[PDB]
Parts: sequence; C-alpha cells; structure tokens
Amino acid sequence: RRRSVQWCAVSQPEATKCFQWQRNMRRVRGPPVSCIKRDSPIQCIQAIAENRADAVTLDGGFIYEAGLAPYKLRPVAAEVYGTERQPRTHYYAVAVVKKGGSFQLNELQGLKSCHTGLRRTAGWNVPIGTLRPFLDWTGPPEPIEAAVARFFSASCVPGADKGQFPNLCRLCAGTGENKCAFSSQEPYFSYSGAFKCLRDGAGDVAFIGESTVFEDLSDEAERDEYELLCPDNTRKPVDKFKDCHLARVPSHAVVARSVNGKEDAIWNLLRQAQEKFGKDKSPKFQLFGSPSGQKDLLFKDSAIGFSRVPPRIDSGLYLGS
Ligand SMILES: [Fe+3]
Repeated sequence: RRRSVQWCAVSQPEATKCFQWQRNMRRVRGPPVSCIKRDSPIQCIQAIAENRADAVTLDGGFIYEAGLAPYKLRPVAAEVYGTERQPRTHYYAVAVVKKGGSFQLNELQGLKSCHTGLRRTAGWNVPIGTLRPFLDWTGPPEPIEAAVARFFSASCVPGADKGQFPNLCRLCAGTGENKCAFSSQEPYFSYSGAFKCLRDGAGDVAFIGESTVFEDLSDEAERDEYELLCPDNTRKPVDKFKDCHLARVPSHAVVARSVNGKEDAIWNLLRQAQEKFGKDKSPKFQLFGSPSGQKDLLFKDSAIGFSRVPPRIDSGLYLGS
C-alpha cells in the first residue's frame, strides 16, 4: 500500500528483521512498515530513487553516494549513539592494534590492514585520507586503491575489485566467490569483521568505530590487549578514543528521496518504533538488536535512537560537519 513506509534491506537477515519489524508494529497498532530486499547499499539507493522502496540507513560514505545523481537522496534521520544520559549524533573513526607492538600511525608501510569496507567512513574514507601523505598516489586517473595496494603489503577491503587490486582482498576470509564480498558472507566485512581480521591475526591494524571493541569484547582484561594509534604518533587505551582518533564523524543515517520521499511518515515510524522497540523497551522485538552471528541489521546495534535531520539539509551539508 502507498501509505506504508517501504524499508530496504541489503541482505536476507536484514529482510528477516524487517519483516519482524513489520508484524510487531502491526501488533502494537503503530505506523506501518513494509519490506524490500536488495543486496547492497547501491541497489537500495537506486530502488528508492526509483520509488520501489522508501528508506534505508547508510554509513557516511554511502550517504555521500546517495546524494549524487541520478539519485539525489537526502538524510532524514540520524542514528544516536552514546547513552540516553549522554547522546551524540557522531562517532569516532579509530585505528585499533594489538598491544605489544611498537609501530605508530606514521609507520604502517608494508604492514597488513583490515577495513570495514571500500568507501565506508571509518574503514576507508577517513584512514586513507589520513594516510595520503605516506602513499605514492599519483592522483587521477590512477585509482586510489592502487596506491593503497602498494602501501600495505596485504589487506581486506570488502568490496574492492579483486581483479585490479588483489592485494586489497588477500586477507579477506570469504569462501570462494564470497571472498572480499561487501556483505556478511565475508567474515571480515564491516566493523566487527574488520576487528575479527585483527583479532585472528590476519591484519596488524583495523580501521573501525570506537564502539566495536566494547561490543565485541565483554572482558575488560581482553580489551586491555588492544590499543589505539593516535594521530600524534602515540598509542593509547581503547577507552581514550576521544583523545585518540583519526576523525569524529556524523552518524549513519536513514536517507529518502528528496522529492515525494514520505519524510513525515518515515519519521513517524522511527519515532514510534524507537519508543516501542528501542533499547530495553520490549522483550518481543529490538529495533537496535541483531540475532547471534549477525551485526547491525537495518541499524547499528550501538544506536539508541534517532534525531530528525532539519529540512533542506542535503547529503553534502549533513556530512560536512
Ligand atoms: Fe560507519
């Protein structure tokens, strides 16, 4: 039906969560949500621009992508992180390494790297931009990936072209054709996957978000075996990310068509869904939770709510501050 917000999933597990979201909203007589299934942010971005879906949550890198032509989607609601007592609409891109090593951020040449994915904020845009000075990139037409592939001995950059940049997919753990996939079929995909790539010892550094280590390692003693590479070339505890990060970046956000995008219905849905199924709100459904073996389905597991984006704020403006 027309009045229902059509959400776009990028995997089957997300589709399954969306359908559960749909029946739960229906049970509590809240705003209706329907589900559309795709395989990547790009297919969801396109599907929305083509009125086949209405909304999707994207990392900063794809919020950028979605704002260009022929899509022109804009962020309508940002994820909120931190705590209810201290909420924030931004997180931190950090460089996590194993304690015991002596190399600093300016000494990564020849080492192995783990990234959340190609063109993702913390996993790529931020770290690569930060390391530019150390690369020997000759600018266009040479794709930046080529320079990165010459810098790190090997890496796992989900979504990178295994054909042109084999080095960038070498450390990835996906089976057969799924090796280096920009999806959960690749064990080292996204935040937790990139961190696992470090935990397993495949890589020497993981470019992820500051909350990853805390979500994945409950034991304080285990987390103490990791530290962060600070921009001033020093190492510090994973809990000191505020004084040791590569960048502070805007939170992932739900995007929608800039014209006739059902913005008000989308916000009504998010506000009520947050209230009914947000953190510690319901035993039957968790808008911000994912089943065992799954991470950040539809929204980050670390999200605690939403913040509506003021009108006439396009992708460009959202990301630039
Ligand atoms: Fe991100």
